[PDB]
Amino acid sequence: ALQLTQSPSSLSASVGDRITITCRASQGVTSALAWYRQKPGSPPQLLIYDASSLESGVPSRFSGSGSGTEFTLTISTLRPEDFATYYCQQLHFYPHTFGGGTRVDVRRTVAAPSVFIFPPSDEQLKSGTASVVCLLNNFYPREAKVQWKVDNALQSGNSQESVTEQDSKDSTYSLSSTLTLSKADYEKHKVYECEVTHQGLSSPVTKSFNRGEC
Amino acid sequence: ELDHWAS
Amino acid sequence: RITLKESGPPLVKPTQTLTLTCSFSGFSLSDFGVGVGWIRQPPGKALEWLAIIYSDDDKRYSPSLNTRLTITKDTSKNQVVLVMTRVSPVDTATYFCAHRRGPTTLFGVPIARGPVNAMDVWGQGITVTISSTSTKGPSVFPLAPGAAAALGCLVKDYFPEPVTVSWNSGALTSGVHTFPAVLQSSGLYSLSSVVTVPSSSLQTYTCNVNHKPSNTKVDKRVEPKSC
Repeated sequence: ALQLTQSPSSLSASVGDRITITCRASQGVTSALAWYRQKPGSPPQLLIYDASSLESGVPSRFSGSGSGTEFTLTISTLRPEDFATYYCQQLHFYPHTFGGGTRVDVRRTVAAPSVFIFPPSDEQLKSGTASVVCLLNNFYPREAKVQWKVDNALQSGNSQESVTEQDSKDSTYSLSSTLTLSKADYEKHKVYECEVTHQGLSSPVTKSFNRGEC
Repeated sequence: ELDHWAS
Repeated sequence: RITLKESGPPLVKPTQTLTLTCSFSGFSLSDFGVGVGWIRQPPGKALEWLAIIYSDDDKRYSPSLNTRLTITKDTSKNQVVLVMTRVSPVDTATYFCAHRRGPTTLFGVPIARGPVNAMDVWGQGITVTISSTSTKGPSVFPLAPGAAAALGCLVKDYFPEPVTVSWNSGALTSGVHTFPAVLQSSGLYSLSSVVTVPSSSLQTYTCNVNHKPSNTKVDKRVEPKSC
């Protein structure tokens, strides 16, 4: 079906800035496009309907323009409540698609993550499972990539990660990634590595340990 | 197909 | 003033049928051209459109979910119901219903269609978790180690959410990061809580974990291993 691509997917800014988010459709949607702002924990809120009409009760710093395949939302003077995720929605064709969203967060200086790797506890091992956790602490911007390697084999499909919300004092994020293996598989290898790529790191940093080394 | 209010 | 609110089960098991109700006030589904739609949002993901129904009773569904969705209205009760069959874990999401305006009319004559291009009022959303899991308390394991040191606790295999974690009975707050839990393929949640301290403080560190649902409290003191 019809594709709606938002740009940028993520954007940093400060109070008082002017930002503009754009949304492009794969086929023309005339003026049937709406913009929403969604704050964490709340439902999306309508800002602009029919590509450019200002929704009632919505502050005038919000503006929408465009028609056909290209639309833009601009917030002229960013206020603290605007740090949020914005979405565009097309209503010309069924299904009524939403774009991928664009996260707007507090800009601050680039900060590389402090990385730490934790081996599984002997207590967990006795239960038959092995969790290897990797921590990326206080970094910025949000995008980071974690790659698990076991005896140099690239791992896939056996890890999960979660990211904290932007810290209200730091403006940094932290990320936890868990590699999970059976105790048996765990025992069949030695070098457990967490490889981290991030804008603040000149090149990828790797933190690792050799299993059972004592 | 088209939205309920299209055309 | 238009308001909508979603209701239904917070927990549902795979293969089961999920029935969600949207009760609203401020408009009638008999008003001209009005619509009520459903949109969902898996945790951390984008909004996904599901279906919509209008007062003249036309219905439309997401093509990807068409076979599992039924939307219906009960005009006299001011409710719209969405029934999703055969749910699976990927259906865990927050589900929202929303109002869609019909064209503006002048002396009962449609004169403006621009107002239909948006879903203008939304309900708070209802969180639905799909898991075959039964209530279960977490196993708590230690996570042990600019020149900052890190340690923590891995709160593993519990259900359902939430769990609370604090450090040193609430006295340790700076440098603490408790991550949002991930729903494992097993249907149980898992989360880590860590804390960063000056590489010298290694002071004592104990995580206090509490999963109300299963009556499971655990305090786990964590230290820099090696006996």
